[PDB]
Amino acid sequence: NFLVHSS
Amino acid sequence: NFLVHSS
Repeated sequence: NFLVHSS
Repeated sequence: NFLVHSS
């Protein structure tokens, strides 16, 4: 499993 | 901002 968030 | 989670 992989999660990325960028803002 | 930056967030990563791998499992």
